[PDB]
Amino acid sequence: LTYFSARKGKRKTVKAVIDRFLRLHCGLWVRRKAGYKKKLWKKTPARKKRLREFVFCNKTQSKLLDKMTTSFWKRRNWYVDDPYQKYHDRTNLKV
Amino acid sequence: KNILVRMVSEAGTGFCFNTKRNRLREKLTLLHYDPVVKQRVLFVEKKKIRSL
Amino acid sequence: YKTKPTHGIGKYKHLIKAEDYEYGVLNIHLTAYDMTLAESYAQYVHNLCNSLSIKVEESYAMPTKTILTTHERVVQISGLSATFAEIFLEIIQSSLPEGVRLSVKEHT
Amino acid sequence: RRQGIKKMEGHYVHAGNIIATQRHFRWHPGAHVGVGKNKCLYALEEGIVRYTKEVYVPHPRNTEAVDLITRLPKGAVLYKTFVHVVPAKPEGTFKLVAML
Amino acid sequence: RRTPPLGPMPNSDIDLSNLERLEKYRSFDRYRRRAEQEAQAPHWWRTYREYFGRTQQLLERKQAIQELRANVEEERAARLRTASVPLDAVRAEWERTCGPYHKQRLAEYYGLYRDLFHGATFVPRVPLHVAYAVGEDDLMPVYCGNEVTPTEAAQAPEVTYEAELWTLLLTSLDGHLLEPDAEYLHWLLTNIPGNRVAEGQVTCPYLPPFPARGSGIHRLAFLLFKQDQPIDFSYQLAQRTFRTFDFYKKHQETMTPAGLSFFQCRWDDSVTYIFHQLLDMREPVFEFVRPPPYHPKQKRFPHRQPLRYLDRYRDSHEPTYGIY
Amino acid sequence: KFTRSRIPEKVFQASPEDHEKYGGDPQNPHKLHIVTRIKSTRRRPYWEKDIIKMLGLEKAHTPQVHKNIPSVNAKLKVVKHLIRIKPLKLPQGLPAEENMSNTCLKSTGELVVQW
Amino acid sequence: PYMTREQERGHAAVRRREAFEAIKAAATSKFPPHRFIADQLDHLNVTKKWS
RNA sequence: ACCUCGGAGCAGAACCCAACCUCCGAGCAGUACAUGCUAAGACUUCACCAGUCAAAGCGAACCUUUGAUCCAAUAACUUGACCAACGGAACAAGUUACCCUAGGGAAAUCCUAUUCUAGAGUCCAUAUCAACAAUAGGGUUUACG
RNA sequence: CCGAGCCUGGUGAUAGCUGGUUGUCCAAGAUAGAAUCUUAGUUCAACUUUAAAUUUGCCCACAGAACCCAAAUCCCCUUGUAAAUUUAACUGUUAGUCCAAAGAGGAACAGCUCUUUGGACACUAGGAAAAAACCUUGUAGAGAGAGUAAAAAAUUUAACA
RNA sequence: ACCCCUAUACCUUCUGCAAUGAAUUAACUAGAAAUAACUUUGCAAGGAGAGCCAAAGCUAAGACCCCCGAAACCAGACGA
Ligand SMILES: [Mg+2]
Ligand SMILES: [Mg+2]
Ligand SMILES: [Mg+2]
Ligand SMILES: [Mg+2]
Ligand SMILES: [Mg+2]
Ligand SMILES: [Mg+2]
Ligand SMILES: [Mg+2]
Ligand SMILES: [Mg+2]
Ligand SMILES: [Mg+2]
Ligand SMILES: [Mg+2]
Ligand SMILES: [Mg+2]
Ligand SMILES: [Mg+2]
Repeated sequence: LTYFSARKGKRKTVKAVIDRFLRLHCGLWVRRKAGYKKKLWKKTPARKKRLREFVFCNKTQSKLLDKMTTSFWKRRNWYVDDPYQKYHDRTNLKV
Repeated sequence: KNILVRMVSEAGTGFCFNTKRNRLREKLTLLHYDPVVKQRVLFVEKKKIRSL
Repeated sequence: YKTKPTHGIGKYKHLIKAEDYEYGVLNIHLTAYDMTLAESYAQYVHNLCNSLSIKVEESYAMPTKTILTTHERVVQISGLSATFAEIFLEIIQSSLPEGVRLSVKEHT
Repeated sequence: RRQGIKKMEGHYVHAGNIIATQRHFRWHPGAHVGVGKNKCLYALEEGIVRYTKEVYVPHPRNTEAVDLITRLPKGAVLYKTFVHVVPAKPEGTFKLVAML
Repeated sequence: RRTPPLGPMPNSDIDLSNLERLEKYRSFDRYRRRAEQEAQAPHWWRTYREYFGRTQQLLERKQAIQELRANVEEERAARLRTASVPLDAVRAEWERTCGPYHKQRLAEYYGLYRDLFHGATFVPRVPLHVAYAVGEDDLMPVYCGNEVTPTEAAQAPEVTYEAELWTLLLTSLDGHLLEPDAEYLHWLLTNIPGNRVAEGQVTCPYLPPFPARGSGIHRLAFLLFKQDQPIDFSYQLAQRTFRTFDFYKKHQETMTPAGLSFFQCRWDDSVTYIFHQLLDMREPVFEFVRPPPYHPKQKRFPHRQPLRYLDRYRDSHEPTYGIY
Repeated sequence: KFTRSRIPEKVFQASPEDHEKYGGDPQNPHKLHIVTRIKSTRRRPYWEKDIIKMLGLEKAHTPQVHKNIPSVNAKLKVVKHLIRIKPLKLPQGLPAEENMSNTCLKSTGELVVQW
Repeated sequence: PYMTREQERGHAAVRRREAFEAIKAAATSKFPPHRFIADQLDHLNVTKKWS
């Protein structure tokens, strides 16, 4: 990515990441499963159910996405009826 | 070979689902569960989606 | 498991066989005027064989021949002892009901 | 393929845990052990996993096994390895909710 | 390496080269019977059980059978598969002949022996009969393992038994509310003269069954003891609680159990009446509470898990806002 | 392949000739081993190296006292080609608290409470 | 062997538990050391002279 | 010729593995049209992607071989070709001794001589030569269409 | 100095390639799977380092793991032990060499090509003549003390009743 | 002093010794920085000298990302 832009000197965001991943504020990244819309007629119902799910990313995947986005995408957003408002925070987590 | 076809509900709903039928075989009419109506209803073949 | 004392506790194929003067293969041919009589005598001889523990392989029949028709039956037998063959044959002789032709012919 | 036993004898197992993955029926489901479509053995209860050898009585509809068992000598008994889950916790307890 | 078997391997005794000369299982049912026999038989390997465990009378019977067979009507009905059997007569005859053994089986299955005498068993020689009069016209019986509501058991039951003294006792093996092992006595007649029961010594007055709501199903036992010579004995739970074990230890020299009849009681409105009117206390309500579902330790990064993973560990479903 | 070696149990069944030769009574066996490492763990498998570390025999020729119990003996059996085992002999019994600081391990294997 | 495998079972369990308790205590007692005003102020002595 | 996947050899006893390699077949077919929806807990081709199993619950009835993203089309549900070099450049082959640069590197199957004597040697082995084998000595070749 | 002149500029072109990369001292520190227009590279994993939190971790005695029809391995009460897991941050190494062993590459003894188990080398010292891979042995300094480890090749034959 | 005994130059690249570089001296000649973290201050449900972040955070500082080298390509000049 661009660590220092030529016009502002700022770090840039890889917009391919924004078009694909949702960041929960605690540091979790949510994504869709690859192929979840592809050739559903030849997939078993269990496979389709697995593919239709919103899925968390690895620690290293999350670290990569954090590096590839800027701090703007990592802020608290108080959207009106955000479906992920409850998921934006972790509860009863030990280490 | 077989072709993937779009069985469209005869219950008036926009619900359609995809099946496979032989090209040489006659157009399909089949009982299937309608989620919107919550009842088994007839479905008719509308158009050929592809040729597999 | 191989190292355990219970090794081979589940083997079964050794219990399945899928494939001292004694006779060979014996064919008993029963030609009869009556289908019912021929069938009844075939049943009787088969019951005698499987009660005397005789290895019976086949109970088929020849095609009908017309020159009225005579029905033909075959009984396959293997395994005979010295006195056992005598008793078996004499019982057959004394139990032949009416006008039937026996045979002790061999294969081929 | 990475198949085989996932939980050996004595291992604590939670409901739903896959006990063994297999291509044939090397291990058979015992008590509180279910079978998936692919013959995988999973635990139906929470408890300890035990492996035993038990007499095998195939389902009558299993024509091949019935033929095998009818072609068998009069004294023989088939044996198979079975996997059981010995449940640990009780189904529940009765608790005083209210002194009306 | 190969460790030799620690005993006779199965299918080894019959392992012979004369397979063709060996009679086979022509049928599935004979193999099933043999397999059940083998399963019952003990083994040196690990098994599922390890973990989840007069002459004149004979002559009369033969003659009676001969007469019944000779009766042509009986043969015609049997061959026409239309004959029937007198259930009441069969019941009485079974009670006399081998009913006590079946009742001992029932008691062992219901755990009455293990819970009352710490495993010490006996046989109910006396075909006792108990029945709680419902209304006036009929009376619900108490067999070995019956099901009777506390409404029907509100008043003391009529007892009949063809015998000659007797001590009759009623316990609730599992109705206790404080101590798991103890049990409540409901009514106890002692020194019964022969068959008549109204003359019995009412040491502890009659109590109806009181199984708490949602507390399951309780088993109540009528015990009957043959008595050689009378002995002087001795609405509060502390005095209704007692253990049949040491109670019968204190009287086993002259008392011997010869009758049993037990039944199952559920909750009923009569139990509310019992708890309030005469026990004079708030009735306890119990609920069957299953253990909380197991979840693995929550991870910081629930890789490949669905979004529901976070819900599996959150406690409150209502939105929270922290410092804001 | 090279693997762990399973020593047959008959190897560790002493004979009366062995009893006479080495002077140990099978009845009333000795309580404690004195084990010294006398061979390098280099060019030995990692499991032997690990057992040596567990037993605390990293320094050669440095006696270490261990219990004569089946688990310790199993580890010692794993590394028996690298060590010398001699019974600990207590002619005056185990030392008392008074003379705990006046003991000495004689080369014969005897812990003497005078030194 | 002096003891059998059944006799030795659990005979050292108490000591092993106490030793691991000590290990856990050492592992969980890790924390930054104290800081003292005396240590901060003693640095002023780098310019201590003779009057 | 192959490149992906699956089954068998190929690994004797958890897994993993003999890559390269050998054989076979699949880019599906049949069936059903709840062969739905949801959901504890798990497995996993050693990463990820992806791929599996599944209790409980709800609802109907009463399963046995592959391909991502973007992009297109569809009101949408969903669908599509290419990606088969099958983790896939959207679309590009031959050739350079006219070349340049940056670097790197340099057992079987053959022959010779002894041994057994087969035997030639006029007959006769051992005057001479010599077969198959053995012994030595020298050289060539390899698991790969 | 022409298979395409020269100069200047873009230009500090680009280089997965070569070469180089400068005080002292201590410490931890090893071969390893996947994908890749990829095998002279990289990314993930594994390993590695630091910091942190917590509680178990390794070894393992039984018991246990299939029919078709060997050596061992897995799993864990003890026990010996003191580590392990998790959290945060992170580079670098990673398509090696040799030795012992078991196998495959056509029912191929050796040679090669691979797979697996283990060791060693890239790390000290002693020895085997010299000596990366064999044997002995390692945790660091000084001593004009001592006990040892491995460590020395063997062989000299033809009478005959 | 030598004679005695011990001792297979250095760097870099190879799995490891062969290969690379070095006449020698002096001078010059090569690790530049963010996303987070961590540490130490300040203040604290608030921090910050507008903007930004905040479910103990925020602000500030400290620590960390080399040098030389092609054949080339293009533009504009200069050259018979
Ligand atoms: Mg395969
Ligand atoms: Mg996996
Ligand atoms: Mg490709
Ligand atoms: Mg590819
Ligand atoms: Mg030319
Ligand atoms: Mg020129
Ligand atoms: Mg450059
Ligand atoms: Mg070091
Ligand atoms: Mg590609
Ligand atoms: Mg490269
Ligand atoms: Mg030079
Ligand atoms: Mg001119």
